[PDB]
Amino acid sequence: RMFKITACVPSQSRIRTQRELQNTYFTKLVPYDNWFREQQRIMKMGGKIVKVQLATGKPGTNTGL
Amino acid sequence: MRDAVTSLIRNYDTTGRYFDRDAIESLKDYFASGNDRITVAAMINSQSAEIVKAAANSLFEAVPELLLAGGNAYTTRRFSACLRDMDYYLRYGTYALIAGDMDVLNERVLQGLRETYNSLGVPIAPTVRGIQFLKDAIKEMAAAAGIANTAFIDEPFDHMTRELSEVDL
Amino acid sequence: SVVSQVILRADDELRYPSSGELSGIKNFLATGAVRIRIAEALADNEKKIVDQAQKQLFSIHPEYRTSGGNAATTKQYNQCLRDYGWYLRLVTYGILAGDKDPIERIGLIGVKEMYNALGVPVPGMVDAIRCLKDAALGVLDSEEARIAAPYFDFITQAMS
Amino acid sequence: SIVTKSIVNADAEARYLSPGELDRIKAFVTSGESRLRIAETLTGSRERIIKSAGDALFQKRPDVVSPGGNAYGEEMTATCLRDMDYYLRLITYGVVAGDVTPIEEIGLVGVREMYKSLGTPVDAVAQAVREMKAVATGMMSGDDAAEAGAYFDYVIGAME
Amino acid sequence: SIVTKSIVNADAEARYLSPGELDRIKAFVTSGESRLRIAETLTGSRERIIKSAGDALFQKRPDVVSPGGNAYGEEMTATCLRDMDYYLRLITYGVVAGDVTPIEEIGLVGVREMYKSLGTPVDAVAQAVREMKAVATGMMSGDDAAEAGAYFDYVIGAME
Amino acid sequence: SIVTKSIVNADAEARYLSPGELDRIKAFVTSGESRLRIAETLTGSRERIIKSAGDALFQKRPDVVSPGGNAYGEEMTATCLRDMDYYLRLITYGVVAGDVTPIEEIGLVGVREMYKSLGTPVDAVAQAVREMKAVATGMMSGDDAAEAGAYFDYVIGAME
Amino acid sequence: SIVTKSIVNADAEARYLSPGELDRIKAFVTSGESRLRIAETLTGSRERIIKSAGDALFQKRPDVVSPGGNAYGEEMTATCLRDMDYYLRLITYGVVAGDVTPIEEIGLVGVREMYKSLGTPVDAVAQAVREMKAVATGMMSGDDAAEAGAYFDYVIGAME
Amino acid sequence: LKRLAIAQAIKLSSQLIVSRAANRIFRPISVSRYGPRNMTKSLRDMAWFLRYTTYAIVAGDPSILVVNTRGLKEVIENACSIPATIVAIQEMKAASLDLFRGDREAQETVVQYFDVLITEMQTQVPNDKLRQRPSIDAQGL
Amino acid sequence: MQDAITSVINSADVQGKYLDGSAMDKLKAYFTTGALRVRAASTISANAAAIVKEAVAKSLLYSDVTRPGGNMYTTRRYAACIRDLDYYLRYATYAMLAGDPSILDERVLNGLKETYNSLGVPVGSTVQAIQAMKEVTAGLVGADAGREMGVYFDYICSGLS
Amino acid sequence: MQDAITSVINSADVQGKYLDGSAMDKLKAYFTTGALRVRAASTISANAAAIVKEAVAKSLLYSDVTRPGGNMYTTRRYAACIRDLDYYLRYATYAMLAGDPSILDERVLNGLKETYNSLGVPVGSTVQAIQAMKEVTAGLVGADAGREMGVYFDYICSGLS
Amino acid sequence: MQDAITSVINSADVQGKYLDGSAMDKLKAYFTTGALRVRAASTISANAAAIVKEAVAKSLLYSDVTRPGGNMYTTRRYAACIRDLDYYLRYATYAMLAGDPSILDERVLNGLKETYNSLGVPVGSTVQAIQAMKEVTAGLVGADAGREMGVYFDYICSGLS
Ligand SMILES: *[C@H](C)[C@H]1/C(=C/c2[nH]c(/C=C3N=C(/C=C4\NC(=O)C(CC)=C4C)C(C)=C\3CCC(=O)O)c(CCC(=O)O)c2C)NC(=O)[C@@H]1C
Ligand SMILES: CCC1=C(C)/C(=C/C2=NC(=C\c3[nH]c(/C=C4\NC(=O)[C@H](C)[C@H]4CC)c(C)c3CCC(=O)O)/C(CCC(=O)O)=C2C)NC1=O
Ligand SMILES: CCC1=C(C)/C(=C/C2=NC(=C\c3[nH]c(/C=C4\NC(=O)[C@H](C)[C@H]4CC)c(C)c3CCC(=O)O)/C(CCC(=O)O)=C2C)NC1=O
Ligand SMILES: CCC1=C(C)/C(=C/C2=NC(=C\c3[nH]c(/C=C4\NC(=O)[C@H](C)[C@H]4CC)c(C)c3CCC(=O)O)/C(CCC(=O)O)=C2C)NC1=O
Ligand SMILES: CCC1=C(C)/C(=C/C2=NC(=C\c3[nH]c(/C=C4\NC(=O)[C@H](C)[C@H]4CC)c(C)c3CCC(=O)O)/C(CCC(=O)O)=C2C)NC1=O
Ligand SMILES: CCC1=C(C)/C(=C/C2=NC(=C\c3[nH]c(/C=C4\NC(=O)[C@H](C)[C@H]4CC)c(C)c3CCC(=O)O)/C(CCC(=O)O)=C2C)NC1=O
Ligand SMILES: CCC1=C(C)/C(=C/C2=NC(=C\c3[nH]c(/C=C4\NC(=O)[C@H](C)[C@H]4CC)c(C)c3CCC(=O)O)/C(CCC(=O)O)=C2C)NC1=O
Ligand SMILES: CCC1=C(C)/C(=C/C2=NC(=C\c3[nH]c(/C=C4\NC(=O)[C@H](C)[C@H]4CC)c(C)c3CCC(=O)O)/C(CCC(=O)O)=C2C)NC1=O
Ligand SMILES: CCC1=C(C)/C(=C/C2=NC(=C\c3[nH]c(/C=C4\NC(=O)[C@H](C)[C@H]4CC)c(C)c3CCC(=O)O)/C(CCC(=O)O)=C2C)NC1=O
Repeated sequence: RMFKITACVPSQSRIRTQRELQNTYFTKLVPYDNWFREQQRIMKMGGKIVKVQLATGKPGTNTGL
Repeated sequence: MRDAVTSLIRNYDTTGRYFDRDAIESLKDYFASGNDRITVAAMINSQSAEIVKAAANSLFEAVPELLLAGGNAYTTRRFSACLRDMDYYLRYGTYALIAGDMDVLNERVLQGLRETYNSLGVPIAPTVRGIQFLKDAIKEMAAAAGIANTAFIDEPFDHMTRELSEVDL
Repeated sequence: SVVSQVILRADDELRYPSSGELSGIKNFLATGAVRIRIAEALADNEKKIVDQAQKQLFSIHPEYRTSGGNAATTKQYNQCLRDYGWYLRLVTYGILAGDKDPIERIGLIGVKEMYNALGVPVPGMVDAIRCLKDAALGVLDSEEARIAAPYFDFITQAMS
Repeated sequence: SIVTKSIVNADAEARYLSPGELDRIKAFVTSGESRLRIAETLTGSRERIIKSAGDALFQKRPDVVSPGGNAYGEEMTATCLRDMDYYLRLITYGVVAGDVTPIEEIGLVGVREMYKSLGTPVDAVAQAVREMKAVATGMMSGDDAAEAGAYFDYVIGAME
Repeated sequence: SIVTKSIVNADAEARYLSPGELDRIKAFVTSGESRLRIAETLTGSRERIIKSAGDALFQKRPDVVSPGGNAYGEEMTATCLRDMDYYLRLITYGVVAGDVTPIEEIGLVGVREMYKSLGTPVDAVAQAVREMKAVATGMMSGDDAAEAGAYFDYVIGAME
Repeated sequence: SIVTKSIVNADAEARYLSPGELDRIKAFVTSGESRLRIAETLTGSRERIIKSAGDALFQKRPDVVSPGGNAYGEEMTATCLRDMDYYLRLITYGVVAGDVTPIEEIGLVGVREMYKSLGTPVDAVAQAVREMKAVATGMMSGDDAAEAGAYFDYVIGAME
Repeated sequence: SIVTKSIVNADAEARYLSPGELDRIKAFVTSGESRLRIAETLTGSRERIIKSAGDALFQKRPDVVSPGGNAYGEEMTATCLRDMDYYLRLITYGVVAGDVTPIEEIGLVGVREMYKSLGTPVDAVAQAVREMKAVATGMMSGDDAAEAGAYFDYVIGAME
Repeated sequence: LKRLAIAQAIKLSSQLIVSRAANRIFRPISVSRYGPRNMTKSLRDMAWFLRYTTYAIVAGDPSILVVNTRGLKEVIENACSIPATIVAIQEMKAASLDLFRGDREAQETVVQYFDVLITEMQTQVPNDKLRQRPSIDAQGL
Repeated sequence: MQDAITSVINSADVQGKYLDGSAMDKLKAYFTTGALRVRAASTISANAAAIVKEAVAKSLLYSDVTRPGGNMYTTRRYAACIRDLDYYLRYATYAMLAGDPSILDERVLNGLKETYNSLGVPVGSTVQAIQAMKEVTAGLVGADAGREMGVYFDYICSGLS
Repeated sequence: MQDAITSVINSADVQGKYLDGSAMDKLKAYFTTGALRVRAASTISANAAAIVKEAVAKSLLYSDVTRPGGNMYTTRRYAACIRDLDYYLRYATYAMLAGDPSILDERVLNGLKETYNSLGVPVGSTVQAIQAMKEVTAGLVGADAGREMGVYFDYICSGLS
Repeated sequence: MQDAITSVINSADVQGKYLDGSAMDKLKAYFTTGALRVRAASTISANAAAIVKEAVAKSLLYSDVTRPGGNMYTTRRYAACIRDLDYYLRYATYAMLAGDPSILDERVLNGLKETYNSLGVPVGSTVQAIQAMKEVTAGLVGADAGREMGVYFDYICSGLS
């Protein structure tokens, strides 16, 4: 199962560390098992989550993921 | 990391005994001199970038080769690296001044400093003389500011240059 | 603030705030009223505080007023005064949160990038904040000066 | 402790101690006398605390001393009172240090794994620390009982 | 199942099914008839399995039915036998599927968190599945008892 | 082999062997006798397999033995039959082990890089293993030819 | 091209173009006239290059035109000369662009997979580009033949 | 070889370039109340700018100039007058173009590297990269 | 993420003004309620698992959602439900300590509706579970601390609905 | 991702019921067809590259798409086309072995239409290529194994269209 | 990412044709303008920070956006604004060197509008800042090099708006 999420994560640490730029506002397929820590981490960095959509899940099943 | 309190706690924990008379007296001895450490730390937090620069110029007046040709504080890249190193020494000296124990200096400064310095070609000797130029500057500045006792100021820089020290005796 | 730092650190390690952190929160929230009083006293007298600090800064450095400096024309000079006023406002903000958090978040993360994007040197700003420090310390008593002073010294630290 | 936690929290952030953290360390340094008084109160009367708390625990949870429970028999009840003595000692350490990093960093990290490997119900251990808290806060003044009950509260919270 | 596990294990490796995995699927396909016979044996006599296993469990662990335990009372004992019925149903699913991914993927992942939130001793649940295994392998032939006891063994192993 | 693959696949997953994997290992353990019979069939008649397969290959692909090809001359044709002997030996290893990890882990990983560095057409090597498969499955019974042709099939598939 | 490669190589490094890369682009900009002359030399005489190179290839490798080979028959030989025309066109593109990223990025990435799916010997294609290189460097002056033979060299090197 | 020719020309005549700088400098002309301690440092730095100009000219990249005289300004701003150093480096550029000539190709290389010097003497300082860490046990640097 | 102090400072800074008397009065209100906030946070940290399991025992147990077909059926779904309720109680404690619900819509209510709608999680049943959690913790910490917990619990239920 | 067995178990579990006679009959049907599925999977694993290259030789070769301007023109595009067809044959083999097309819409047909529409890949030409692949493999493995391959090939073509 | 040469080659390759006279004339035009492109790129690499700070001094300084409430208010926002303007000047230099704006919509204008709309960045003020940057660099490098810089600056402003 996978979530086709779309989020925008500003860093708020690039000014101190002076690193080069990664493009934010990504659209990615997250696996279901670690989508939790990923959503929590996007909330840790302070970024807004635009769209969460279950991609491959067929929701409501008990086995077969 | 350990302050003096967690040092006494780990000391009493490994035998499984409660605090006696003497443990309460040593904890009172840390808690009584706590305010003195905290005004010394605030007075250092006043002039940290000034004290680091003054200790650096006194060290370069002591050993004059490092500004000159073959020295290791040669270019401005090396000069700025040396002044940032002295800022590190003053920062963790302040941390050990507040903690009252040398475990922060052992875990975060002195463990494997000699490896980096011997590898990079950074000398260990004027590093130590600069650490105690910082110590002498801090000591006279805090003795000027009404503080009677300076043994706790004496503690961490003397430890840091007993550890980077080469034992030849 | 203090409670923001306690909440964010407890939010990292996925736990409730412990008893020592909450007791530090209590110790700040008990003496918040003295902080409210000293931020009142700093908001009152700010014109004369910025004024004497400006006078002592251009005692220490007449270089900026004179030809080739940043205080040459009175538009830039008015912004020198306005920078002083904004920094005193940020000092009262840093006092009232009980910590360095809003003053660093609003005015200290990247002062070097801004004042190199402009033309005024940062050691001049170090001397300027120290002038603001002894100016604002002449207007409060010691019971409040011990709370006022080290925020000025933290600005001095993050400048350099 | 408080000083360790402040030093580490400024240490990861690559900054010095903020002045709010510094008056936190200062307030803990001033309150150390009351902390040492609570520690002497908890240390000097440990016999009655452990005895009365074991009595009230086995009154409250009699199945762990009944045949079939963990603490059944002479030496098993002695080991049970020894575990309660360990936790009261860690309570005294956390009272002195001003934070729960002695208690957590010694006797609360793998407490579930250890007491699951021994076959011990952890809720009955939480009841043991609850009865220890009742006897201990029945032994002190009001603010002293609150300050000790904060650490007792942390131990029972870290059980479940 | 076996086919799901082989497909996924070849799927991560970016390869097709190896011939050894293919004769594994073939042998499971041939042994499906005996698997269905074990499933009918477990399905048709579920009443006596649940009844006798509950009787032997409450004989073995009487404290959970005594006042103070979890399964005390009429509806609590009915819910206890219902949980045993759930686990026997998952045993039948794992017998048919040829692997424990039905049992694990339905009723064994957060079993410790659930039974800790309910207040249930998990060792007594392991004893319940042990008595279910005793009654079930007392009901079949030798190789059938071994093949069913493999999945019963997995459930009791995943408890502790 | 099968046991290595099952152990590793349970090993990454931090779990024991599932019962379906265990009856997979059990079925491979029972079929090892037929695997050893196929291995003796392939081992004892290696001379005729290599000879007839080389004959049919050079009949099918005559350009590699014509002047200009790789296997032109006495010693080059001897090295060609030696490479075919190597691949028949790896076929015997994969027949015994029950999986293609001997064949892949010895003589199929960098086969394209090696035969490109030697200047060899890899399609003609696939034809060599095809003729070896024809002679070998012409030498056995039906299910034995299918079980050996699975590994021959894997070698020709791993060529292209 | 050269400008694309320099821009990308400075682009990953988060820096501007170094002055050495800038005089590289400048030297390529000045040598573009000779590059365009080599391109007109290769473009205007493509008929004789493709014809003579196909003649010398089928003289050198007659088995691919013999019955049994890939390019056997009228339309198959026409497709063979068309593939040679494609590669000469990519040679002209790489001559103009000053680098092999047109040649590689159009007709050299999956060339082994494509010619394996078609059933084509890739060594005979390398011989086709070798004969094209012989006819083309027989058609120019010395430094022009070296500069075109660099890209012909890259194509034959990327074949094997 | 042209870069070596202009580097050898600069090395062979560095003394008169530094002497021309000396009576250009000592934006008021400097008072020479500096004393010997500031004066020997000043003479060493007016050498040293030319040294890393010559190293940059031979090396082919001005990075050896950049990574040194970028943060140089606030090291020497408490010391001395910074526009005096600016017109000093500009004058040494004029002394290089005084010294040799070309058909506007080697002069262009020399004014390129000297322009990198005058650009980096105004970049006053960048703040250092802070490795702040999220872990407690880690240290920030 | 901002408490009452940081929001007051942000309002006075977006104004560009100094801290006037209304801001002083707001900060005095927070500095009077802070000790009650601290004691309620300690009491809630005491009984996290008890409040969560009493909320499930009040609302979700013995209903259809723990039966077959429900979204709380399996042990994985039960463990994830206990995890979600522990999250709601923990972040309600954080918003009670800060005195501002900015952490709730920053870090709970951000993509929670779309996550629950993609998974098939019933929003009404989890709103009833959060309401029972609020009722239990308001029985735990008293009237006014229960009210200042229930305002953020109602914030979570309003953003979820 | 679920085979016929896991889907039957999931239906009986979402019911909450035991395995009745209809589920037993469905599993008996799968356990009768499984040996044919195994042998067809081995025969398809034998001739992956041959089936792919015969599908291109039937449909895509000598048409406009391999000429200049076509989307199968360059060697990179040809290699990616062979890769895509190998994916379709491999996942059709997996769905044949499982007896359920859940892997196809989980792992092939998930974002395939939007990927092909963003790249400019012709969907009709690749549907004809998959149909020729189906025709070749149904000529390879026989009538009924070719039919049970073609049901998942038609599933891929229907989800692609 | 393609320059004028790679785009000409891509057009002639998508045709499948050889390089005819129009492609030769386009490449001759690029090979005549390339030395001017090189010298303008060196002159722009000379004065990156000066062009950026003169663009802020022309447009964004002493307006409302550097005052409280503006999006360029804090030092973090000022540093990020200088970073964004340095990005625009650097990529305009790259597109000037390539002679093709494909890098601009590949690597600047890709998600820039949605990023700026999510952050709250004013697009008109940054368009005016890029226009002042264009005016300053066209004063720096001359008429025609300033024009061939301003075509890509106008490309960035058009894709941003
Ligand atoms: C200055 C007075 C002396 C001096 C210093 C010098 N140091 C370096 C390089 C490094 N120094 C360190 C030091 C530390 N890292 C730590 O984490 C701590 C504890 C907090 C210390 C003390 C490290 C890691 C480096 C490597 C650079 C890096 O940080 O990545 C240099 C540069 C050496 C060079 O030539 O590159 C210099 C000049 N040298 C002296 O002469 C003085 C005695
Ligand atoms: C909220 C934190 C914060 C501050 C304070 C800030 C200041 C700031 N100071 C500026 C200019 C300036 N700042 C100064 C300040 C000084 N010159 C000196 O000699 C002294 C050392 C010093 C103070 C007395 C001067 C002279 C200018 C005008 C520079 C110019 O000519 O552009 C500008 C550009 C134009 C303007 O908006 O005024 C900003 C944005 N920006 C911020 O985000
Ligand atoms: C300082 C941190 C710390 C703790 C907590 C600790 C516990 C600890 N408890 C033990 C046993 C025990 N602890 C108990 C305690 C209890 N059983 C009950 O029913 C009661 C609820 C409860 C006490 C009130 C019992 C019964 C045993 C014996 C277990 C056995 O014999 O199997 C043992 C094994 C024997 C030993 O070496 O003492 C350890 C190590 N050790 C530590 O270093
Ligand atoms: C298919 C996987 C699966 C399992 C295992 C499951 C268990 C489960 N067991 C429950 C209760 C229970 N289960 C037990 C069972 C026991 N207590 C004992 O003492 C015995 C050792 C043991 C059984 C032999 C008891 C007593 C309760 C009631 C708990 C309570 O009322 O607080 C409940 C809450 C009420 C309900 O909705 O049924 C669930 C969801 N649900 C599932 O979907
Ligand atoms: C620009 C990059 C590029 C290349 C290289 C390319 C090759 C290419 N070569 C093909 C056929 C072919 N190419 C050859 C060529 C050869 N066989 C031989 O024996 C000779 C060694 C060799 C040529 C000298 C032959 C015989 C075929 C027909 C294959 C067949 O009919 O099965 C086809 C299939 C039919 C078509 O649409 O043209 C393609 C796509 N396409 C491209 O876009
Ligand atoms: C290769 C390029 C390069 C240069 C030039 C360089 C200079 C440099 N000049 C320094 C100091 C100094 N430089 C000067 C003087 C001057 N400075 C000038 O550029 C003027 C010519 C002159 C004043 C008119 C003085 C007086 C000091 C001592 C500053 C102090 O007391 O800290 C220092 C600090 C160490 C020292 O005392 O020498 C460095 C590293 N580093 C480099 O990497
Ligand atoms: C910190 C802010 C935050 C929250 C709240 C959060 C929730 C969240 N809850 C989830 C699942 C879940 N949440 C529930 C909860 C419920 N379903 C019910 O039937 C009940 C009504 C209700 C509980 C009271 C269940 C059952 C799942 C599992 C869904 C599944 O496994 O299919 C998931 C799916 C991924 C995973 O389980 O680990 C997320 C991301 N994530 C976050 O970052
Ligand atoms: C496992 C499930 C799965 C599939 C199927 C899949 C397909 C897929 N096919 C792609 C490209 C492609 N697919 C094709 C295929 C075709 N174009 C044609 O003209 C023909 C009609 C057809 C082949 C029969 C081509 C030519 C490309 C390359 C597009 C390009 O390079 O511009 C790409 C673009 C990225 C890349 O090549 O590596 C993806 C992701 N990805 C997946 O994860
Ligand atoms: C290389 C292509 C590329 C660009 C251009 C890019 C821009 C970009 N600009 C950003 C922020 C920003 N951009 C600006 C810029 C402006 N706001 C104003 O008021 C002015 C009108 C304007 C400057 C002229 C500001 C102030 C922020 C910070 C927003 C914030 O911190 O809240 C962010 C947010 C994350 C971060 O700061 O580090 C990104 C990703 N990223 C890229 O990958």
